[PDB]
Amino acid sequence: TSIMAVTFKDGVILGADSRTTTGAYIANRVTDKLTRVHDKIWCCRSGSAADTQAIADIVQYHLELYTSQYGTPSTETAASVFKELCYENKDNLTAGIIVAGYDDKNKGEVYTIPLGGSVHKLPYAIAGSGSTFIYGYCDKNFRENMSKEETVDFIKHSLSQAIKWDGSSGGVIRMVVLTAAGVERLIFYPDEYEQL
Amino acid sequence: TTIVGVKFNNGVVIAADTRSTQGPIVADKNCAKLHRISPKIWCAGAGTAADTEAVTQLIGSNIELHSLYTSREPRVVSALQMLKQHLFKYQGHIGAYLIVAGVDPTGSHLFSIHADGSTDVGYYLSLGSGSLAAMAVLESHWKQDLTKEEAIKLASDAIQAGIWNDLGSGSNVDVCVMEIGKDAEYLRNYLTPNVREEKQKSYKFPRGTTAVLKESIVNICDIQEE
Amino acid sequence: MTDRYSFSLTTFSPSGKLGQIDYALTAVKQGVTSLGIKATNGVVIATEKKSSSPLAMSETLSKVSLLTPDIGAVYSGMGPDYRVLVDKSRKVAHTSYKRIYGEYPPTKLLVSEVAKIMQEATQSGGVRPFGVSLLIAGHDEFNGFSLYQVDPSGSYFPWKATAIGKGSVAAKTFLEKRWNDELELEDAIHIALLTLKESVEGEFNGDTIELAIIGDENPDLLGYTGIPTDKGPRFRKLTSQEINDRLEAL
Amino acid sequence: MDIILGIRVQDSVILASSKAVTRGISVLKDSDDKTRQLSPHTLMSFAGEAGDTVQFAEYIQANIQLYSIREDYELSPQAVSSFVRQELAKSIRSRRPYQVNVLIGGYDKKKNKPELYQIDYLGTKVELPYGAHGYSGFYTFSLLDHHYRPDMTTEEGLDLLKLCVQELEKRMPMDFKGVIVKIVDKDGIRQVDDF
Amino acid sequence: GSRRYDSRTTIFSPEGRLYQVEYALESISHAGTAIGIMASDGIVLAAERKVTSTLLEQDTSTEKLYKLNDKIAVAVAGLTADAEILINTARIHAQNYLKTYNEDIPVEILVRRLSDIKQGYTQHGGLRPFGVSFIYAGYDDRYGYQLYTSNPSGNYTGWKAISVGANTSAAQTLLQMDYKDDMKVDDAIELALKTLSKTTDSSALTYDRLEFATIRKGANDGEVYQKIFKPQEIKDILVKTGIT
Amino acid sequence: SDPSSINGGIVVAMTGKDCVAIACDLRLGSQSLGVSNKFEKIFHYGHVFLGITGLATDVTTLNEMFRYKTNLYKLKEERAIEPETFTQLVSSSLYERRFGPYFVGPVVAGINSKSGKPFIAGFDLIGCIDEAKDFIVSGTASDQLFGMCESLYEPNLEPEDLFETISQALLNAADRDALSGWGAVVYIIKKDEVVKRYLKMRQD
Amino acid sequence: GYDRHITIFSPEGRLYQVEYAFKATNQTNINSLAVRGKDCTVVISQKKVPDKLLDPTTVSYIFCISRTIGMVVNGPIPDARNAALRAKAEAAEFRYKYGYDMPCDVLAKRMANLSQIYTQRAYMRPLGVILTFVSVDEELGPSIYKTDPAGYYVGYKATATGPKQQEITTNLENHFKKSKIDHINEESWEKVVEFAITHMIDALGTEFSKNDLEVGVATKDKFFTLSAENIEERLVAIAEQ
Amino acid sequence: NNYDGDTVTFSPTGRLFQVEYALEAIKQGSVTVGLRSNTHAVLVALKRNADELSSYQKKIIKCDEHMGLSLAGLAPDARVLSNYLRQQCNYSSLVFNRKLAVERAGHLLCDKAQKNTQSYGGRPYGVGLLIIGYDKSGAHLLEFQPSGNVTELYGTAIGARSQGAKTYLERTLDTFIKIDGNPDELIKAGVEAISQSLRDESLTVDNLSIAIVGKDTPFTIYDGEAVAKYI
Amino acid sequence: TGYDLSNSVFSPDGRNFQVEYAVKAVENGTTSIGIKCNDGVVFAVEKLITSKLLVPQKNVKIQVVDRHIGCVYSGLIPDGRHLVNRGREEAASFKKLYKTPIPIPAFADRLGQYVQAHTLYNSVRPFGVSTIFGGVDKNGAHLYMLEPSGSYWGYKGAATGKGRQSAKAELEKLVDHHPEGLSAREAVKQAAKIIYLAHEDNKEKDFELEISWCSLSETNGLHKFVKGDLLQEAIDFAQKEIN
Ligand SMILES: [Cl-]
Ligand SMILES: [Mg+2]
Ligand SMILES: [Mg+2]
Ligand SMILES: [Mg+2]
Ligand SMILES: [Mg+2]
Ligand SMILES: [Mg+2]
Repeated sequence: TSIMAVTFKDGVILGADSRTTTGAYIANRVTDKLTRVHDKIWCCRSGSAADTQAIADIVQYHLELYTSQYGTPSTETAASVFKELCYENKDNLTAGIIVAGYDDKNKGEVYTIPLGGSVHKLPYAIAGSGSTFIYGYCDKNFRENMSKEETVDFIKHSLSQAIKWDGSSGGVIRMVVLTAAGVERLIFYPDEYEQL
Repeated sequence: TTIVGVKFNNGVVIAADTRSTQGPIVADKNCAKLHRISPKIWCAGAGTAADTEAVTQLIGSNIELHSLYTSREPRVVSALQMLKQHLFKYQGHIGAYLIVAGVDPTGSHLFSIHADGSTDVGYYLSLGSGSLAAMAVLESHWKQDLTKEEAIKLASDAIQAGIWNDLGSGSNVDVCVMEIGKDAEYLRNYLTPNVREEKQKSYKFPRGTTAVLKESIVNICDIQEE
Repeated sequence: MTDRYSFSLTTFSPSGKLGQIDYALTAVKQGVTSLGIKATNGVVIATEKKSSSPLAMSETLSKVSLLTPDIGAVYSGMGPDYRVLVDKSRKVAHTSYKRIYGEYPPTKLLVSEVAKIMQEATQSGGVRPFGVSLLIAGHDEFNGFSLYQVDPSGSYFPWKATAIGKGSVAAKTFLEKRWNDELELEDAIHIALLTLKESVEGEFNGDTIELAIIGDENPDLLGYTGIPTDKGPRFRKLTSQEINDRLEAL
Repeated sequence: MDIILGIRVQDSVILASSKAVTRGISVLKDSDDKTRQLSPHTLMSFAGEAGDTVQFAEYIQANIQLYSIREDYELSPQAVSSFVRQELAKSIRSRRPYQVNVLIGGYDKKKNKPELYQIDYLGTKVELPYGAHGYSGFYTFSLLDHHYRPDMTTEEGLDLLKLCVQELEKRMPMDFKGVIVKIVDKDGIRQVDDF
Repeated sequence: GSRRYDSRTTIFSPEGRLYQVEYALESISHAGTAIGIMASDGIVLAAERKVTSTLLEQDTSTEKLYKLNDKIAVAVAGLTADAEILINTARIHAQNYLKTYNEDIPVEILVRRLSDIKQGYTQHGGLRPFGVSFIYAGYDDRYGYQLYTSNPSGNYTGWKAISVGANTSAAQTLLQMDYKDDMKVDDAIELALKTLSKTTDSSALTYDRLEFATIRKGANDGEVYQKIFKPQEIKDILVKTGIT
Repeated sequence: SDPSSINGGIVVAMTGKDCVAIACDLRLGSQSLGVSNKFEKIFHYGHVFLGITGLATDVTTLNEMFRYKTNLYKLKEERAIEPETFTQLVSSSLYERRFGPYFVGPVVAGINSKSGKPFIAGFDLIGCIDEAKDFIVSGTASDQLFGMCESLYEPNLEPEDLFETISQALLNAADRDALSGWGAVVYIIKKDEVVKRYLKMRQD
Repeated sequence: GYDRHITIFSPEGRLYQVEYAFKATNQTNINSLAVRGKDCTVVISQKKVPDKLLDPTTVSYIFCISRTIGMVVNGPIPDARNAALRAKAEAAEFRYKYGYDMPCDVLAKRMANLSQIYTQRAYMRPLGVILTFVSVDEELGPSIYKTDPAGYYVGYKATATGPKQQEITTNLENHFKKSKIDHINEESWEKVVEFAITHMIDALGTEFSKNDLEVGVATKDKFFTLSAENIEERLVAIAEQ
Repeated sequence: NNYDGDTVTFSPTGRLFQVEYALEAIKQGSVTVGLRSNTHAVLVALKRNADELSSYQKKIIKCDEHMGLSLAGLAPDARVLSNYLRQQCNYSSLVFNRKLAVERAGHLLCDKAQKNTQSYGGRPYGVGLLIIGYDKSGAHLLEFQPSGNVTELYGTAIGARSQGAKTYLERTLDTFIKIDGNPDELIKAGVEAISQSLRDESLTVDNLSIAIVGKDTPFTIYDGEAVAKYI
Repeated sequence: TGYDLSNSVFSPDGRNFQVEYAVKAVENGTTSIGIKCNDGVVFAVEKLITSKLLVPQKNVKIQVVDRHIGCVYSGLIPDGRHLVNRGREEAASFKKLYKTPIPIPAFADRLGQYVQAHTLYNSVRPFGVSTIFGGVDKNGAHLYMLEPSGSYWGYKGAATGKGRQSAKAELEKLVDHHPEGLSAREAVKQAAKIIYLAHEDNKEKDFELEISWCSLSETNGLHKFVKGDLLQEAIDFAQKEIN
């Protein structure tokens, strides 16, 4: 798995590959790893697919019930709910989740919740087995307040390299853009990103 | 076991082989792996056969009660949600790997679900020991906008690949077609490409061949009057 | 909090009467008339859809309910009590039978389970009895067609034909004159409609009358083909049009 | 403990049980009675893990005595053996199972028949003309298979039992310090004090 | 709080009587009469259904006589729904005993168990008692044919002949008059039906108002047979005994 | 150590023309030690027959459990349980112990009293139903039984021909298994008569 | 006479505590109305802010239960909010368990079942509220389902609740007797709201300012309440013809 | 009247009669006085005997080295509440290495008493308590009522005829608050205060009970000949 | 009759008399008020000096919940403390799960549902307090008042206790004369005046004034007690207005 979320001038974009493996067998080559827990709060999942799906479903439920009572939750609140589940059940979970969301007050925000269930607010985050190979590239190429097109290129190039080196990553590069304008889904095929 | 699911124009088709095994021994040569969750929601199971049957009947039972409670026809996403939350709770100990397909007022659906509770969406799926043989066929011949006839053909061909190439699979192909605005048609033994040839010899014994010590009538009737 | 009513609310009076059961039966008496008639090849259950307001959509209120594919129920008395009993009856048919034997319960045993639930509301702590009498019609392989009445006490009786609620006394007399052991289902439906007309004041048509039958298997209502032994539900609710057709031959 | 034998003859059941109690290195006792009278005409011998044997036997004894008082009636050997089997079958799936094997020798006063039941710690019950637990059967069953007759007298049963014990004393590596022998018949239970 | 509405179902009166038990017995005195008669070669159970209708499906109807197992049956007087709760519990007790000892439950042990359950509702729990009186007809190989009765107090007693329900005073006097120890089942059948015929509050005793059962060793050889009489069979025995 | 092969034993069932047959060996052992030659593994509840192989304590427990349940069934239903219904009851009962199972291999045989149709079914220890048209096998010599049945069996055998087929299937399978044998019983079941036959076989 | 204090039967087979809970329903002296359009379901309710010290924005008897379901309540606000919180919890749980949004009629049935329990169990009192649930259901379309303290519920073409429900009900009845259809034949929800307000004005015989009303609108995939300025625009359109 | 059957019932005027009846038990109790300066806090209690053969019922209970109380009313209820205070003082020391503030102790006693006034089955406590203590903010005196009301005071009195002592303390307020660094004079003021509540009987050697806590003074109770000095 | 003997019983009117009797206990309590200002809220309460022996400024009545919410109540003081203890548990669990401090409307419903729950059963007694509370959250200032029935609304100004009618009239003048709004420092002064004016209903004994406030500019949105010079300034302003 190769996943990342990057804040930019107009908000935040989540990116992911689409490969799900059972050992060396690709059980699903068109997986959607970008998961909606609220209208403009999404997450990238890594680790046990069962665990991260279970967690995400519970979070989506919590934020739906939150919204009915208190109105739209902040991205921080969503990250807190994710963290509560991941931290308190750390012995029985294998989940690495990146939470990304857009407020109008706070704009684009990214929170990463690694294995232990700690929370880390970052300008951008990378996770999954493929992320190891792009720490160097991402650190050298990330800038704050990039444009939408620059951020799409940054994620596309980054995940391209992650896919290139990581056997557990591959397929299509999916992206979800979170801004004031709304929610936009993007997809990029191998013939596009492999020639980068 | 080889099970597949294939989406088409106006619905979805699932298929399965009919061999159930205990290690290297074939327990049943004509096993029924296509299970009904509700009239138009069917699924096929691989893994622990009792678990696939039990989890299907439990969710099927609760789906029926839910349908009666809500005065609505059951949805595939409900069966999926109930199945995955049940399986997740049991942390993989219930060894049910299912391909869940069906039609409902929302449309036609195809999902896979693993014993750990993880689910997936697709236009074509395969599960079981013969899934790699089946997926090879599906990856070679699947296209968008398949007709009903093309999907049945593709699904059964994928099962055949499992039958012939996977030792865990064999015997016959069962199919179930779920089309929007129609009754689901269950096609038991859709293909029968493994009929045993006539034996060289009849092994019917002469009467009185077996040595007998005692004979007696067994009273299966209840205590009698008078 | 905690339910601190752990004592019976139904008790024996000096005369031996169980007051709350008697009063539940009084509530049933005030209820709209419902009836059941058993034929040789089917059972019919019927009632009036007493609409509380003309702005109300009375089709959304089901007085006749499917319990199993071969068992249906109707009531007289308190509607809400009936609705929850139908929920419990549907569930108990699965939990205490179908999940054990892989088949739906026979009519008499489902009736027995419903009766047990109603009996317990008559003895358990901090509850009142159910204010309904039920008429449960059904079919099963070994008992054939049957019709049962279940009262607030939990007592149940099998009937050839009967009526409960408002005009039950007059209706039962009407049924006694008309019933014989050679009735076909269509004859029973005809008698049901005749009997029900006497207790209905206002409009008498397919929109104001609710009627269902337990009869032949309906393979068209099964929802799937391919299993020969599965032939479809015997319970079928008659449409507004189907009722009106038989009201011309009335 | 170690060797427990049983033989059902014409009119009685005979139970033979070793006297040794060994705690690892030392033989702590050489006169231990590995049996409990459950009712006037029902005797149970036992062997298995230390502590659990006596605890189980006395627990069964207490229960049968309770039944006897409540109903003013002695349960048949068959009924007692079924009760015992269920307790062991229940026990085997417990948190800590009773590691106890038993022989139940009883005289049925209704049928006027001796009855011997063999039940292991799993709750495996069999009615036998003769039985044993542990390795005792391995040494003795070939002798019992040869000499046993259903019409044997009590004295002939004891003689066949002596031959079994002699073979045990010859070929068994452990010194089980002889056996206590008890006879169950229509008159009740008695101990053969010279064996 | 809740105390205000508590009837206190399990208290003594100043005279040392249990209010609810006494009132439950009053309820049972209005139930249809049930009679049990024990003979040397079997037991008879006869019981009157309460004012019935012509539209009642009699052949599938059961309100009085119930099977507990193959050897033991009961006649019910009181609330039928209450009785079915206890009957199912008794059926389970019998099976529990059979599983445990691999022998059919002795009649008295079953009777004592049900009676103890009734007793519990009079001493603890604050619930109303079961408004039921049972006549137990049964056979075991210890005491042979046995008749018992139990009532809401949980007290039980053994009988040669006994009635419960309505008009027990009149019924018991009639039974006491004509019962003899060397009596046979066919004679007991006649006594039971004659007694009901005289004590009934109905105008006449007919087949559609009766439930009937016999427990006989009239089962081929060393075994016992229960016979729950069919409507036609009750009609025949009424003609045979000369009541209709 | 393996609970399903401590005591040993086998059961086989077959369908014929308007008849079914169910048969079992009589051995109970403690691994190598033969303990009993009268341990019958076939039981019946009304007209429905149940064979059970595996751990002997569970064999006895399940028989007592199904006698318990079919007795209550009969009291409430006012009729004897049918093979199809009983099969579901066995499956339900086994699966309720999914994570602490009875170590058994049950086999149901019988004729539906209303349809007259012959019925057989097999189960794994946790309730999965094998409803074969031809034959069902179970026990420590199930491989041997599969081999015998697959070659010896032909459909629509008359009761007295089916007896020879099932007897020879059992006997020769048992003689290739150390933990099976020590006698054998065969039930021939017709709609309203059942014949029980004890077979003569080698006692080693 | 303790049969009047708890939910047990009176000698007439009546439940007085249920009947008295119906009377508590009108304690707020507020009337509500619900009607269905082609694509929408509109609910309007009187808004009375009798104290000048109150923050009028917090005075409401319309609740957003889920994204799709709205609920107006007739009865005291404590019981109203009790029911609101429960309905929200039930709707959220439903979606989690069954993987789709809880239908309006199913929620109504669920809340009706809960109410039924209070009429049968002695330790729980009935809630003194009538709950009108509205949505545009994905299967049934525009939906009005109303629940009461007896545990009764039913679907409506249109409905009214409050002290003057009869006047509004008859007014609505007369309109649907003319049109002979089960809904307001109008494309936009704005005009369905205008219809609802107009017919409440006619039935009650009172004029309304923007602060005298409260409006909830259900469309496909969302329920929302109108602001005072949205209502003002509605009132202006009504006056201009 | 119709509203005094239990603690869960308000009267039509909004009163809780069971609580008021519990308050009445305190008025029947023997008089006890509390007063403090800026360095010390003192309890004085008139102990009551059953007869001339009996002992005099103890009135003062130590809760910690820095805190304790005197009681008036049902003595077993005081034992329950003082035990609770001991535990709470102890919890504070063990978990937080912190001496429990007297004001916080009052809040805990209030909340414990309150739960017995709003629930069915229970009853209010039938005792009044005067809690003295020396913590990080100096000397403190609290008055506890079983209604739940806890009040911080310079001085007070509860029990029968407590009004006489309370008026005296209200007069002497400006004098006794200034008695700093002189334990004996503060006790004298308390003994003189409690004397305004005596009738027919006077303070004897087994009648009088005195407690003191202060800056460098652990909570200590004086009985017997230890109080003869003050008689 | 007998409908008023048990909580949660509906009278034939549809009334819960036990709740109405709880209101009588509230009306018997001292006067407490709340004033919503431009960027916050001000709470004030009348503390009756029963005796000279009461230590001044020690028996604090106003309570903080979390760090941003103030609570004051009239009636049975212990009941109010019990409610605040629950509120503190509610606020803690909210912040634990959602990270952000509990919003004031959210907090209002938590108290509301809890108080309403004590009108559902006869095994509990209704709260004998009306609670005025509020503070600053992400959407600004909020003032609430909560009754024994569980009923609560948002307020511009709120008053309860024995002198509530007097106080309300004073609050209504402020609302009319300041449509643009009141400053936090003005509100503190006005709160002092209103309590002094409302003390006419309790004129027998003298009293002690206690004021607190949460203001975005003056206290950084945290609840603080008005102490020392600012309190004295408010007391002086109040004393000047009554003369
Ligand atoms: Cl529900
Ligand atoms: Mg896991
Ligand atoms: Mg790759
Ligand atoms: Mg062999
Ligand atoms: Mg051998
Ligand atoms: Mg209630």
